Amino acid sequence: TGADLWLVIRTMQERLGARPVVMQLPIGREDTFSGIIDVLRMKAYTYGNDLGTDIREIPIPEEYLDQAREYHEKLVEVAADFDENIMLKYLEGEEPTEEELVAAIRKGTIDLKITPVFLGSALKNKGVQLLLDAVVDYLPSPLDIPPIKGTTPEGEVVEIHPDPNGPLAALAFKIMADPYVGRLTFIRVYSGTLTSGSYVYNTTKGRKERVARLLRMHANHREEVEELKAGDLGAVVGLKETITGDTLVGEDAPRVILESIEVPEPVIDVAIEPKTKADQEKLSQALARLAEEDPTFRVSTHPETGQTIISGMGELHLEIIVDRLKREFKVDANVGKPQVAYRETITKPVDVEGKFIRQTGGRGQYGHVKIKVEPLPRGSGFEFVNAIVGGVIPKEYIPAVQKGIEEAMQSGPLIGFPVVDIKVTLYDGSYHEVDSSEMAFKIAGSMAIKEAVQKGDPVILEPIMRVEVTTPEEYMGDVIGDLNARRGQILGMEPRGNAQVIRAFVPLAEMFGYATDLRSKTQGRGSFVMFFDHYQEVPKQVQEKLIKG
Amino acid sequence: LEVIKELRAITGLGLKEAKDLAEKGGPVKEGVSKQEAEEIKKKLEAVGAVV
Amino acid sequence: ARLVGRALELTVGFSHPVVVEPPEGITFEVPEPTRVRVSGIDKQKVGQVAANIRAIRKPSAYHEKGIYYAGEPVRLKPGKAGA
Amino acid sequence: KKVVAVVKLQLPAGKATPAPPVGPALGQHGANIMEFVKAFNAATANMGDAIVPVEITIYADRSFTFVTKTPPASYLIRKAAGLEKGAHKPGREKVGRITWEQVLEIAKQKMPDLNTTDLEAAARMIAGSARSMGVEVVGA
Amino acid sequence: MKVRASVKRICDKCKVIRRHGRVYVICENPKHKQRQG
RNA sequence: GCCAGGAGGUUGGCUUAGAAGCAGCCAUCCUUUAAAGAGUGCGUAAUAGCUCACUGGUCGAGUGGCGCCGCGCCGAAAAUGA
Repeated sequence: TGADLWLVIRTMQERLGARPVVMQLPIGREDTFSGIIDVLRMKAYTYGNDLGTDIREIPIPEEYLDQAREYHEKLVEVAADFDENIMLKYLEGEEPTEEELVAAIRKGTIDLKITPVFLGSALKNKGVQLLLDAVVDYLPSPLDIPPIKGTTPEGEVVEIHPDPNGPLAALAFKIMADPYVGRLTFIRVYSGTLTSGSYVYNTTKGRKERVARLLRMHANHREEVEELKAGDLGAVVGLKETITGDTLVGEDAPRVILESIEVPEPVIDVAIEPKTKADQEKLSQALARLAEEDPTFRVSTHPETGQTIISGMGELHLEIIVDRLKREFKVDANVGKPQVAYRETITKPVDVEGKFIRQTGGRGQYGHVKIKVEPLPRGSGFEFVNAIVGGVIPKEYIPAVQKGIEEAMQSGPLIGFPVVDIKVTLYDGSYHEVDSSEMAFKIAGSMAIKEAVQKGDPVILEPIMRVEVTTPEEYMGDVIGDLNARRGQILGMEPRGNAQVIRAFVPLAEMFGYATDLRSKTQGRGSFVMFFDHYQEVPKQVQEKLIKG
Repeated sequence: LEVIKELRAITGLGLKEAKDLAEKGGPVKEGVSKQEAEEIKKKLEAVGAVV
Repeated sequence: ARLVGRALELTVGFSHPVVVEPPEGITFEVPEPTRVRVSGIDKQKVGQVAANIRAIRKPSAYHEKGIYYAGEPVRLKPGKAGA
Repeated sequence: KKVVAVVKLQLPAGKATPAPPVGPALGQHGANIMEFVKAFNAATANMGDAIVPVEITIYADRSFTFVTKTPPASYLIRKAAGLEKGAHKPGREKVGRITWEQVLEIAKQKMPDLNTTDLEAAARMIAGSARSMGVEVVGA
Repeated sequence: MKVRASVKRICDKCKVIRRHGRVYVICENPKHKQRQG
């Protein structure tokens, strides 16, 4: 209900912006379809009956024929801007028959500059033979296809000629779990040849690799082949290692290389915690079948505490692979919202008093610490000073005790979470040569610090971030809306590549995952990137339900 | 040389009516816009409208 | 919206066709099935029955679809709001 | 074939980014705002740059003709009062030095703008704005 | 915010009327709908 | 109720990623005048923009606000049937 021509040929250059050019005409509107009167060979084809076994070409009953003229005449005009016959031939007025016609249009078609909208229908078997034939008439093969960028075993370029004779240059791509035989990969050769009785050589992670069987998955059945043409494609039975998109050479081939870098970066990130982790390993080897056959996602273990992070592009992406979960693997889990990479701090410096001057009688090991401290603005770094008041505790009594600070740092006093953006500054202390020691002063440090954090004004910061939202403008308004409505402040205004891109301070804990949103507003045009700046406090009170313990 | 450069409407759209050549135009001035004077009427061309 | 027979036959989002038969004090008219006119004589039956047409279908809501005598659509954000 | 699309804007010498409204009004004009920041820097070589409204005209086909105006008063008072940029709370704090004195020159060299089409009237508009911009217009 | 013993106007679309009984509060945005209950 | 401007320094200062009368804080000048407010609400990411105060007309006889004394109105939902 909404048959067209018009609105379509509009919604080409009002979505991207490119000269289309059409090559036929739909007889009537919705459910008022017969066939197509082509403005190419200039004829009204149709079926009458829906199918295509009692078709016809039945005389165009005037109606739109005349109209077609204007439409059809467009044809000629276009070929006056690419050809070398049809400038002067649009000038002349002569009839351009399918001699240079098909050549001009094929030229433009493989030139990436033409959109000969053929259509038809479907259940309404319209456009079957129409686009079968149109596809032969203008949709090309490896003749016009340019050398698919690949690289050399030293670092230079070459051409991936069809060349059925020479250099055995190869690529595969599609790792597929087939039942009848097994791991099958779908492949495009590129150069040389290959027999269903040969080896090759994996030219990423080496293996001369027996090619067992060459074949083609074909309609209702399957056609097997004993050889495969250079430029043609196929499927291969064999190959146990190999990856999705790894450089390939043959036996005869001298260990060359391939390119096609590609980027399947992750955007939506949600973390996992199963039943009692009794299935974690099953799902890890699952990720061997997964982050490899379709390397899409990342299995980046928690760069901090206990909870593996599993990141990926899209969202339902993650969902379909979490559906692969409770079927083949049949494992139960809890894909929680990620915790919080955590580091505390303070705002006030204090003259704290730390101790460890303890013995008994006949074994020294003292540890006194009259320390002073001071922090630092959020996201600047961490250093310190000496504060020697004459060299009171020299030699071995410097780095280990400082490590006392560190070993009081790996477990921040409130809930055992780190501290950064600081700048210490001790000043006084005591000891005794044979009656003090290394680790003694280490725990001097640890202790001193522990009170120098617990009784010194507590506060934690939450992992702040930066981001580039690549987007149009309608939803520049929308996105900035919910962007500020995610607790933080943007900061970033520049008219980028195609449209406009907003730079944004965001908080992660309240900025987590925007792709699902990004598409919700912007339909699906241009996303965002996870930068890291540092961390800021959570409005002094949000952390009250969070100090739950 | 004028239709594939100045005239936006390609080479067969502005001169759609090249069936009987019916098109004139092209502005000009004195001092500044002497780019459209004789460098579009000096390069072996011929539009005798004003300057 | 059709002037078939003498009266209203129209679909406005619904599947089942909406039929409306004219009472006395009015005559019917449908030019192009995307705009309709009645020609009658009673300011009571004018607005009562015409707002009964605006009751044949509720207007706009978020964007714009339905019946307006000549009214107007006000937008209420669709790509978010409800979350 | 644009029938008159003469379009002005707000651009100082040296800031060439032909984005809207340069795009939908002068982009469909093919005017050189690149040549703007270049040659406009020439006719205005007093400090190289200054905020001045451009204006490019298209003529039935594609003829070009750009026109210009004047800088903002919040610069005429600034780099002549000792008020480096701002002052905060323009009434309580009297920092600068434009008294009843140099205001004669400042108001002088700007004529084809303001509002009063003369110089003996809105010079009090001048005398007040200096306060609005946090400067002492002390008596003399 | 329908129904409450006090009822007031914020913008000039907001107004008060009598009909079939008690007080009624209206506005252009009918989000400002009340009653005296 | 209508046509019409509803301006300019000014995007006031300032902060601010930007803050244009309009998020906000500090905040009073005058000008082409019949008339425009360092601007009333709306609006934009912030401009742009609807705006109203101002003012002239069109036009024809009243009009809008405040303080007061009475009566009614709501605020008002229970367990047998009134």
